[PDB]
Amino acid sequence: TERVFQISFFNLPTVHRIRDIRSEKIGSLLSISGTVTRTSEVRPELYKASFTCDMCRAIVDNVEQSFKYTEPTFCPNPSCENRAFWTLNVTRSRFLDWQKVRIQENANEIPTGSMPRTLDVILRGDSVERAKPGDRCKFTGVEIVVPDVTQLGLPGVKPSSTLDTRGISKTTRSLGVRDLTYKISFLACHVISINERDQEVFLNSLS
Amino acid sequence: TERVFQISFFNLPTVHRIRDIRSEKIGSLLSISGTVTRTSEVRPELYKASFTCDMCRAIVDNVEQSFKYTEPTFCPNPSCENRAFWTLNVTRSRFLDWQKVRIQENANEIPTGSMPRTLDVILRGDSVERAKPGDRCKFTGVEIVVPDVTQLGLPGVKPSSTLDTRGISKTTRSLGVRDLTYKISFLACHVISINERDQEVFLNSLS
Ligand SMILES: Nc1ncnc2c1ncn2[C@@H]1O[C@H](COP(=O)(O)OP(=O)(O)OP(O)(O)=S)[C@@H](O)[C@H]1O
Ligand SMILES: Nc1ncnc2c1ncn2[C@@H]1O[C@H](COP(=O)(O)OP(=O)(O)OP(O)(O)=S)[C@@H](O)[C@H]1O
Ligand SMILES: [Zn+2]
Ligand SMILES: [Zn+2]
Repeated sequence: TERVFQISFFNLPTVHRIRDIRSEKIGSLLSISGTVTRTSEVRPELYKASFTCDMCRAIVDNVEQSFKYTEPTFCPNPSCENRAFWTLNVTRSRFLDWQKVRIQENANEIPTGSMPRTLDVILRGDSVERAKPGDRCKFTGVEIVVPDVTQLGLPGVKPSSTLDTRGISKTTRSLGVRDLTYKISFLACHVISINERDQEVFLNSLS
Repeated sequence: TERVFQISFFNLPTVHRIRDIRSEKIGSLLSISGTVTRTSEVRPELYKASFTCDMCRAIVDNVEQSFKYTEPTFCPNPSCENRAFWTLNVTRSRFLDWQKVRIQENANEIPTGSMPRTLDVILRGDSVERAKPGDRCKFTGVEIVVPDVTQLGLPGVKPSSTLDTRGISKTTRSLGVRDLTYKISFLACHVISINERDQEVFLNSLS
């Protein structure tokens, strides 16, 4: 259909630690480093979903799934005028390769008395399986946020969202309340570590 | 789309009276005669209906309506597998011209002491408006039967139909009972009587 392109930035001026990750840098390019502990099996991630409407059994395709399962809003046929009822058909959909790496802090980066921090890096596209457990790898990519329901019970005023009930024309319970609790994750577009059994291939690629 | 053709038989060897009409001749060509008393306004009759299925909003056309409103049995798309839920869309349908003539017995055909009999003749196609009240017209066409719910309370064993409940695989109320009471009507394909103000047109068509 269409080739998906992966822009892989690298050679950033600075490399950040896991504990240097802060919420100001959400959705920004940056490089981190860490020791890989666990890697997921590459798994298919819904990239361009196809949807079938229950009223109009047409097929709407190329529904871009940015970061989460998102049904469309308008049907292709003008008569249906439906927005909330759709079915995902998996064969007629498109997928990407997704691996979730877990990275601990390097042994030389852990502060005094503190315990190592862990981060969930998301490898996508051709960067999957480029990191294996034990290796110290540096990742370049986006610092993103993912839903974290475990923040319940934590101290503080956890953010929440409510639908705006003005300009709505009541006649004389429509809550729509969600929990805006997130945790910082990483989406890597480039992995480099910081099968050789053949002699000639080893000598060929060497200065 | 397609021209509808009217075969108009005439010049039958014998002409029947209204009281000579018997149930052996149902669905057979024959000629009657009678004095017209009432004629309907020409009305549109559903001839080739178009149906839209609620599941598959496709359009099935050329659904031949023989003598009564008949929905289809199989959808055009193989996936739907629906048979009982359809909607008739009137613009996308086809119609014929229908007039219902009422004809009494001729004054010379009424028996002794009896009262004149009346019959409802159905003119279709190009034969509409060919009979007007007062004229003694002879009709050629089919002796048909139409539902007659007024036969309730009449003496005798009125026929009825029940669904066959054998070979049905019960597991241990599905009545489907209908009234098979009909009355004899007539469907005329040819009308001849048994605007002239201009002199020349009158003399031209004359022996
Ligand atoms: N039920 C299982 N049977 C066998 N091996 C397993 C099983 N669960 C996990 N593993 C092993 O753990 C490795 C990690 O792959 P996954 O279990 O798919 O990923 P994961 O680290 O659990 O990440 P997520 O969060 O579940 S996507 C697998 O490749 C297997 O080697
Ligand atoms: N409500 C009415 N208003 C005016 N004229 C009427 C009315 N009803 C009947 N007529 C007259 O009666 C004539 C017969 O036409 P229809 O009433 O359509 O047919 P009909 O003889 O009642 O047959 P069916 O059985 O109803 S199809 C019309 O052409 C009018 O002249
Ligand atoms: Zn729709
Ligand atoms: Zn259907």
